[PDB]
Amino acid sequence: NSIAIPTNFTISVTTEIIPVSMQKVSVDCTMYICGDSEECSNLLLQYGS
Amino acid sequence: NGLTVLPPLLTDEMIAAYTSALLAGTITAGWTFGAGAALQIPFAMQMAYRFNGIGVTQNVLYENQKLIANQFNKAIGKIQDGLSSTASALGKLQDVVN
Amino acid sequence: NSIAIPTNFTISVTTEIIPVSMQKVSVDCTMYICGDSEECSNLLLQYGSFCTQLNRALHEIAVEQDKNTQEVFAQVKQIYKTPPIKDFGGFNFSQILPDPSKPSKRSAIEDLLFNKVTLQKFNGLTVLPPLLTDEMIAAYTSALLAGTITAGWTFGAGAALQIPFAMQMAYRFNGIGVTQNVLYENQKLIANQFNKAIGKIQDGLSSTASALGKLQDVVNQNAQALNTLVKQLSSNFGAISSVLNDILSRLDPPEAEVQIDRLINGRLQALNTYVTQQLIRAAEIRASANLAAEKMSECVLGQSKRVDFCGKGYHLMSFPQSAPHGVVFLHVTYVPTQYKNFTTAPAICHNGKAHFPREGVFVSNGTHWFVTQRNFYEPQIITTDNTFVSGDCDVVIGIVNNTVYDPLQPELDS
Amino acid sequence: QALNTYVTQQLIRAAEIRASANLAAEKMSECVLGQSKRVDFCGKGYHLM
Amino acid sequence: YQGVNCTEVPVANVFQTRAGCLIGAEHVNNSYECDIPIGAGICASYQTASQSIIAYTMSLGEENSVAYSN
Ligand SMILES: *[C@@H]1O[C@H](CO)[C@@H](O[C@@H]2O[C@H](CO)[C@@H](O[C@@H]3O[C@H](CO[C@H]4O[C@H](CO)[C@@H](O)[C@H](O)[C@@H]4O)[C@@H](O)[C@H](O[C@H]4O[C@H](CO)[C@@H](O)[C@H](O)[C@@H]4O)[C@@H]3O)[C@H](O)[C@H]2NC(C)=O)[C@H](O)[C@H]1NC(C)=O
Ligand SMILES: *[C@@H]1O[C@H](CO)[C@@H](O[C@@H]2O[C@H](CO)[C@@H](O[C@@H]3O[C@H](CO[C@H]4O[C@H](CO)[C@@H](O)[C@H](O)[C@@H]4O)[C@@H](O)[C@H](O[C@H]4O[C@H](CO)[C@@H](O)[C@H](O)[C@@H]4O)[C@@H]3O)[C@H](O)[C@H]2NC(C)=O)[C@H](O)[C@H]1NC(C)=O
Ligand SMILES: *[C@@H]1O[C@H](CO)[C@@H](O[C@@H]2O[C@H](CO)[C@@H](O[C@@H]3O[C@H](CO[C@H]4O[C@H](CO)[C@@H](O)[C@H](O)[C@@H]4O)[C@@H](O)[C@H](O[C@H]4O[C@H](CO)[C@@H](O)[C@H](O)[C@@H]4O)[C@@H]3O)[C@H](O)[C@H]2NC(C)=O)[C@H](O)[C@H]1NC(C)=O
Ligand SMILES: *[C@@H]1O[C@H](CO)[C@@H](O[C@@H]2O[C@H](CO)[C@@H](O[C@@H]3O[C@H](CO[C@H]4O[C@H](CO)[C@@H](O)[C@H](O)[C@@H]4O)[C@@H](O)[C@H](O[C@H]4O[C@H](CO)[C@@H](O)[C@H](O)[C@@H]4O)[C@@H]3O)[C@H](O)[C@H]2NC(C)=O)[C@H](O)[C@H]1NC(C)=O
Ligand SMILES: *[C@@H]1O[C@H](CO)[C@@H](O[C@@H]2O[C@H](CO)[C@@H](O[C@@H]3O[C@H](CO[C@H]4O[C@H](CO)[C@@H](O)[C@H](O)[C@@H]4O)[C@@H](O)[C@H](O[C@H]4O[C@H](CO)[C@@H](O)[C@H](O)[C@@H]4O)[C@@H]3O)[C@H](O)[C@H]2NC(C)=O)[C@H](O)[C@H]1NC(C)=O
Ligand SMILES: *[C@@H]1O[C@H](CO)[C@@H](O[C@@H]2O[C@H](CO)[C@@H](O)[C@H](O)[C@H]2NC(C)=O)[C@H](O)[C@H]1NC(C)=O
Ligand SMILES: *[C@@H]1O[C@H](CO)[C@@H](O[C@@H]2O[C@H](CO)[C@@H](O)[C@H](O)[C@H]2NC(C)=O)[C@H](O)[C@H]1NC(C)=O
Ligand SMILES: *[C@@H]1O[C@H](CO)[C@@H](O[C@@H]2O[C@H](CO)[C@@H](O)[C@H](O)[C@H]2NC(C)=O)[C@H](O)[C@H]1NC(C)=O
Ligand SMILES: *[C@@H]1O[C@H](CO)[C@@H](O[C@@H]2O[C@H](CO)[C@@H](O)[C@H](O)[C@H]2NC(C)=O)[C@H](O)[C@H]1NC(C)=O
Ligand SMILES: *[C@@H]1O[C@H](CO)[C@@H](O[C@@H]2O[C@H](CO)[C@@H](O)[C@H](O)[C@H]2NC(C)=O)[C@H](O)[C@H]1NC(C)=O
Ligand SMILES: *[C@@H]1O[C@H](CO)[C@@H](O)[C@H](O)[C@H]1NC(C)=O
Repeated sequence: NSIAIPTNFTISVTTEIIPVSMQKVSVDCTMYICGDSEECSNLLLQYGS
Repeated sequence: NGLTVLPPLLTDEMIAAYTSALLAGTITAGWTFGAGAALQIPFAMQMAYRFNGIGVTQNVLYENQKLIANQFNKAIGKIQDGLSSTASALGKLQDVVN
Repeated sequence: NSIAIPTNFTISVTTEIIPVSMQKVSVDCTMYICGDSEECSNLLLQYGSFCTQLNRALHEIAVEQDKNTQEVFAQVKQIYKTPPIKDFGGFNFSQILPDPSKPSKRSAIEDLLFNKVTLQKFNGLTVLPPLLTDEMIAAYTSALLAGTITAGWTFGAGAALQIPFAMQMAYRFNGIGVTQNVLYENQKLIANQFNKAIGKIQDGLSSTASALGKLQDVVNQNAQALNTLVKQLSSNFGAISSVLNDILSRLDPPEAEVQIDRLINGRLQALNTYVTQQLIRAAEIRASANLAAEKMSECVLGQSKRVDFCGKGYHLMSFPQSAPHGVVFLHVTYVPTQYKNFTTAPAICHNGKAHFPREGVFVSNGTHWFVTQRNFYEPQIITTDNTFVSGDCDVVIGIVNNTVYDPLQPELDS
Repeated sequence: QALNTYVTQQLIRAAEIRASANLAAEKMSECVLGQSKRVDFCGKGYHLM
Repeated sequence: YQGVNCTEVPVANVFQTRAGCLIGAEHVNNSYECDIPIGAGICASYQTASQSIIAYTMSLGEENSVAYSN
């Protein structure tokens, strides 16, 4: 037959951090593999798309 | 090597402007906000109305307003100091970059 | 000391489209790589058990699709039939209930939706049909909608009896913060606005074509993936030709083995890439289906207090409609329109005590002071039945001085 | 092979970031523009602002 | 046999369903709850009368009716 009841209060402020986006990257496929070379470029066309 | 990084569509100033507009509208318009025809609603009335949503009557706020404001200001200052000292708060944002 | 209170309202209806499932595809591993050739087939056995892994992954995706559909649509196992009397207090439900005069038991809006989404075997690629046909999906949706409309808040509890619709509307008005008398005194206007909004949505669907881009994107991506997989079958990969029959009919086995090995490696890489990207896309679709199931159970079968979870405004009702590989929701909301200015105060001081409102705000139109509710203007006299007392008149900032009336003195006098 | 590995892992990481962004949007709409009754969705205690 | 025509099925109690050719099951027209899914709304189960497997169209549930009033 007991109960506890508060007689005061306090105001509390906390924080929270959430990621939203990341960095945008574009890559040249042929320049990475066969950078400035015609023999490599012609060999690359055999692999399709 | 053929690798390029290209910029985002919205600059940081635009993001800050969106956030500022959102915060100012929330503070000034209260529960009206996006409904239009906005008029300045007193802040203490908003605080009382949100006190009512917890299970506490409005007279508690209207009789302890000054103490409540003091505690709020102290908490904000404490958060500012904690950010100014500690460096490992933003590990969540640092991990993605790494 | 100012406050704005609406003096009117409007009923708003919006839509929302969510993907649920995607196409089921089965692939024969050996037929794709070494279609009708024995030397290639015998060379393939040296690579172990790649084909079994690929087949298993595709089969798991195919099963997950049917699981998604079953989770979204087959929530309630009771079938409710269309009411024979179309009397709902003036609300028109003809454009969203099944059409009894058509072979396909679809509503008009479902028929409009199913006409806006458009639209290699001997390479070992096969597409197999879903478990639930479109008629079954439509039947589930129709039963759900009819049961929600007729049974009100009883629904799944059994022993269902026709609850009048206006009673449901009043009960859901009460959950926003507006009293029932507003609905019971503006019923005809509310019904007119509802019917006009439904007609507007029908016209908007009949004119615009880019409404279902969300559902079109999935089809486009899957078709593009399959097209790329098929086109990768004409590449050379450094061999003399891209045909197994040619090289078998021209060369001897000792070097045919080397060049067939090159071709085999290329085809294996193509299949691996296709399967991996399909796996990732399936994960994304599953997340979307989970969202759709939560939306159905929280918006169609009850009221939601979460802000902006069921459209813009205060949520009243929502109705589901079926779409190809997806679902469409129709959210009904409450929007205050016409605002007016008043002066307000936090408390009233009458005879040395402070009075606060039990509900609502103290409002003044220049001379008199009343008390209303926040979402609709309905002034009334400040009495001792609208307020409660706490403390004296020296702690509240901004207290007024007048004046609280007692509804008992005229009775005691007489 | 190197390019393939890079692209695949980027795809998976993008999916995770998208889930986080969806959580952030829900948090904004449910905690900044209204009061939330969900326990511990907006910090510890009873939510005010 | 998935996606096949029984007339003629050279790769093969014979029934043509929307999912292919089914061999070894008896067709009925009483609907029940799905036990083993075949596809395109067809379901199969074995029960008493021994070793007999049947194929039927799926059922969506028990019908419910309410009294209409105002
Ligand atoms: C419910 O909880 C609240 C919240 O804590 C409490 O009530 C307040 O309790 C705080 C202590 O936690 C009290 O603050 C202290 O008050 C002392 C007495 O106040 C007099 O002196 C100050 C001096 O500036 C005057 O401004 C004030 O008007 C009073 O005349 C002060 O001695 C304390 O000041 C000292 O410490 C502070 C740092 O804490 C320094 O900045 C000062 O310079 C000084 O050194 C301090 O101000 C506060 O007074 C209480 N207010 C009330 C209204 O009660 C209780 O725990 C509880 N209240 C209940 C149950 O009623
Ligand atoms: C609550 O709101 C009030 C206004 O309503 C703010 O009060 C002012 O806040 C500003 C910003 O902090 C204070 O400006 C500061 O002035 C300092 C110098 O003057 C103070 O210090 C001398 C003692 O050296 C006192 O004699 C004098 O009276 C002032 O108290 C500057 O040094 C500060 O700059 C430093 O801090 C900033 C932080 O942003 C750094 O960026 C700087 O590089 C530098 O290190 C600052 O400019 C102003 O004094 C306050 N007014 C009063 C009357 O005190 C409260 O700040 C605000 N509180 C919260 C928690 O929001
Ligand atoms: C709260 O908001 C509501 C909602 O708008 C408003 O109250 C109603 O507002 C509508 C318009 O928004 C009013 O409708 C108009 O009423 C005019 C006068 O009504 C008489 O004439 C019509 C003619 O059919 C009779 O049916 C009616 O019984 C009245 O005798 C009409 O001139 C208007 O009709 C014309 O325009 C419509 C298209 O809008 C055409 O179809 C017609 O043929 C005709 O050319 C129109 O009907 C309505 O009267 C308002 N009152 C109601 C519904 O009771 C207010 O803004 C506001 N109400 C408040 C504050 O009380
Ligand atoms: C609210 O509920 C009521 C019933 O309670 C519905 O009223 C009936 O709705 C049907 C369906 O739209 C109407 O049937 C239509 O009849 C047209 C021909 O008659 C109308 O037009 C002539 C003038 O040309 C008038 O003289 C005559 O009185 C009628 O008003 C047909 O042409 C229609 O078919 C066309 O539209 C359909 C749309 O589904 C197309 O599929 C067809 O191919 C064709 O293009 C249509 O059959 C009926 O007339 C309405 N009754 C009355 C009394 O008007 C409301 O429609 C309903 N409203 C909402 C918003 O739910
Ligand atoms: C809301 O309503 C409350 C109560 O109805 C008002 O509070 C009263 O305001 C009046 C003024 O309008 C006050 O009357 C004045 O009181 C002065 C102070 O004396 C009183 O207070 C002291 C405190 O120590 C007591 O000891 C003393 O016994 C009194 O009770 C008097 O000096 C004034 O008299 C002078 O001015 C009048 C003007 O007519 C002259 O006729 C006199 O001859 C004399 O020169 C005056 O009587 C009254 O005290 C307030 N009551 C309380 C309880 O504070 C608020 O003003 C009202 N607010 C608004 C916005 O309307
Ligand atoms: C809300 O509208 C009222 C009009 O009902 C505005 O009252 C005007 O107030 C200005 C001074 O602020 C006066 O010059 C006008 O004469 C008033 N108009 C009337 C019709 O009385 C009130 O200003 C508006 N609220 C706010 C915050 O400006
Ligand atoms: C707006 O204020 C006016 C006073 O300027 C109120 O007019 C009186 O209101 C009382 C009770 O409401 C009536 O008994 C009087 O007959 C009214 N006087 C006149 C000249 O009309 C009016 O009621 C207030 N209205 C609202 C909605 O607050
Ligand atoms: C596969 O079998 C179906 C039977 O369900 C065939 O459809 C009918 O076939 C008969 C003769 O086999 C034709 O006379 C009908 O015109 C066909 N109907 C339709 C709507 O096409 C179907 O032709 C068979 N497919 C193949 C490739 O034999
Ligand atoms: C249930 O299936 C039986 C098949 O055993 C149906 O009986 C045949 O029905 C077709 C038309 O659907 C007739 O052309 C045959 O002559 C019937 N055969 C016999 C032996 O009667 C029966 O009609 C089906 N039930 C229903 C309601 O369609
Ligand atoms: C709900 O139950 C009541 C009785 O508890 C039903 O009242 C019956 O009404 C029919 C006529 O519609 C009478 O023939 C019966 O005699 C009534 N029953 C009794 C016990 O008097 C009532 O119809 C039921 N609700 C609905 C919608 O049918
Ligand atoms: C139901 O009662 C309403 C009045 O409340 C009446 O207008 C309507 O015609 C009645 N309908 C039936 C089917 O009894």
